[PDB]
Amino acid sequence: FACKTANGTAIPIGGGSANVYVNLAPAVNVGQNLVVDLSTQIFCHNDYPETITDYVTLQRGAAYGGVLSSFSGTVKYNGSSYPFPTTSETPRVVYNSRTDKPWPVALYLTPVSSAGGVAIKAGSLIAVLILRQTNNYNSDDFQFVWNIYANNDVVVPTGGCDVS
Amino acid sequence: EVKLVESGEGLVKPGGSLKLSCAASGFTFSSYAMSWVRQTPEKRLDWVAYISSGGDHIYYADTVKGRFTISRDNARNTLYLQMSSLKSEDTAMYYCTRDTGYYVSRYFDVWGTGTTVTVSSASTKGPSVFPLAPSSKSTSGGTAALGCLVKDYFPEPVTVSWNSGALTSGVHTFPAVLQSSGLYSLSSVVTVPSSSLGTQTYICNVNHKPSNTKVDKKVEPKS
Amino acid sequence: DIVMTQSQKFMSTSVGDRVSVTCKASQNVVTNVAWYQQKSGQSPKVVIYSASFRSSGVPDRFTGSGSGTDFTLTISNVQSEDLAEYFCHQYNSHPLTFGGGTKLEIKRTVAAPSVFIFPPSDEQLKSGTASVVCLLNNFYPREAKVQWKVDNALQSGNSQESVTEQDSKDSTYSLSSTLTLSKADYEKHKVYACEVTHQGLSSPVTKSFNRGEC
Repeated sequence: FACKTANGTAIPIGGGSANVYVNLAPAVNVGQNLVVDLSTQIFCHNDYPETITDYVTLQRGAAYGGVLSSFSGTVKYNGSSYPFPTTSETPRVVYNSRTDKPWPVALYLTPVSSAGGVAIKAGSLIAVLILRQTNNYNSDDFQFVWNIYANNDVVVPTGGCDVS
Repeated sequence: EVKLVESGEGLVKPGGSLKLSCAASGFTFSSYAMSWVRQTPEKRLDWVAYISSGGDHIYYADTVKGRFTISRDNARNTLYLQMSSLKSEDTAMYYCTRDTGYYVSRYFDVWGTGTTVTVSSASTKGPSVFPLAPSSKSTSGGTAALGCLVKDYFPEPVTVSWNSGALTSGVHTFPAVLQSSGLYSLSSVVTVPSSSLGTQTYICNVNHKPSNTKVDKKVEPKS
Repeated sequence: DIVMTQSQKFMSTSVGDRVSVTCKASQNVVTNVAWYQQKSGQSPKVVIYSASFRSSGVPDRFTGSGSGTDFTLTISNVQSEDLAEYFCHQYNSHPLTFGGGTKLEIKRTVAAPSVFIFPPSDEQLKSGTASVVCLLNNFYPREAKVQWKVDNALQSGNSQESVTEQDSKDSTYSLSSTLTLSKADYEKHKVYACEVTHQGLSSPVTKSFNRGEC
């Protein structure tokens, strides 16, 4: 069960924690989406599909930085939707391909601020996902930890739109 | 104002190396990353290299990785693209731009002057310039055109100015390109009434700095 | 990679019109596509970053949109100097790759080419070469067909054409054609025809000089 980040980072078979650098829009108004769409940055695949067929879940989520200052949103995984970090465990998706396969995850965002300036701390850690992997042949239980790194400081629109 | 000064051009035989030098002006360098992008002349742009504002994060595209290294000094305020292991033409218009790299999102906001990179087999060579001997018969009292062909030079910077700059009637610009493997050629055009075809003549000046050729070719009608 | 495919041609637009420029992604680029304006052999300028917000120094006649796989740039009103190459770019998946660029063309009246021929090459005849120069100046439109004949025989590879960009005063194009012949080969035939097929010419009309006349 190998994997690779679109930036060239790769976690070998067995587990580990890796860093991904994702880009974000320079300006988000009142709740557009501020999505990450990690389905173009992480690609895991299976080793021996003849007998070993992998099953990939999102074990847990966590948020850090300016998201935990004033933000909210949802998370997508294979035609579903959950709130900010999943308090429950989402179901499994079968990885059974000896080929590249985008991981269908995202992170929707929306500002709960009323009057603020800078947001999403640049170069900081936006979120952490924990790819849990099981199989149909062994009790293999590891954690591909992925750490979302902010690439830019997202600026909330300035003051205005007020009445007496 | 912000400017990105550029220097360090030169023709390179395959298997060589050049150090492209780029400096900045008008801001605080330590807070902005830089990138190198090649604009192939009026052709396909290609992103060459990225370097962080500090110098710890360094990535290259598949076409340049394994052949390029980059560096920068925050205090010295001068980039350095040290590139080697030349292959596959690579003939582009290399250009240092301030991309708002990691800790900001990629923009390639401001660009400077840029430098040219050529990878061929021959060496530096000087042009030969030949004017366009105009015919007074074809004018019929109307208008006639001529110019100054500048053949066989390498590499390819041009100027276009004619005699003493006192020829506002006529030449402004003409960027011709090349031939297969002989050498390069361009020209320009003056198109004026036939009084000059009656009794007048000019000269044309053309420069080429790497060969250091400054030609003032004078025109005489051919009888 | 993620090919940021875009129309491999220019888009016709007269002054006072609206310009729409396409740009297509094969793979899912999330968002944040950049748009630059590059003139004839000059520095591209940041115009529309992230395909939705304007840059400083860029007029309000600029904007654009797009998401998913399809992006578009738009000019509300086309002034005289705005017309140039226009570049789309993605930076949400390494390796970050640019688009093909889009050329802005004015639509104006047909101007048939002023066509001329000159064999004025005797100074370099000691070197053993003659460079006949055919010259078409300030024509409309850009595309032109140049054919060369050596004693009524069609030629290929011994001659070439070179054109310029669009101006800003008259907005025309100029073309030159070079026929390079070795002196032994140059001084064996007489008619060296420069035929031109064009939209401005109802029928092609060729012009040649003969070896021994001025």
